[PDB]
Amino acid sequence: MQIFVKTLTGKTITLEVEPSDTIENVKAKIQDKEGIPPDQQRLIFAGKQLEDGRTLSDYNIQKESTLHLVLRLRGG
Repeated sequence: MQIFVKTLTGKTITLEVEPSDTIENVKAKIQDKEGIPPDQQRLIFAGKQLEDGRTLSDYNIQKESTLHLVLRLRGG
């Protein structure tokens, strides 16, 4: 499937992944592309922090809205 990643700078970039994919994975993707370390960033979805070891599938059932990820920065 696919997911939309909303950066803090106001930029939007789509990500291709599998529902059985882990978070650490989706992270490794965004990292490699934006050079952002999982430490300086926090993943927020539906007001719930993504577990460093869960699958999107768990987050697929709880499809309250559409697939959109908000990137939070520790700085500022």
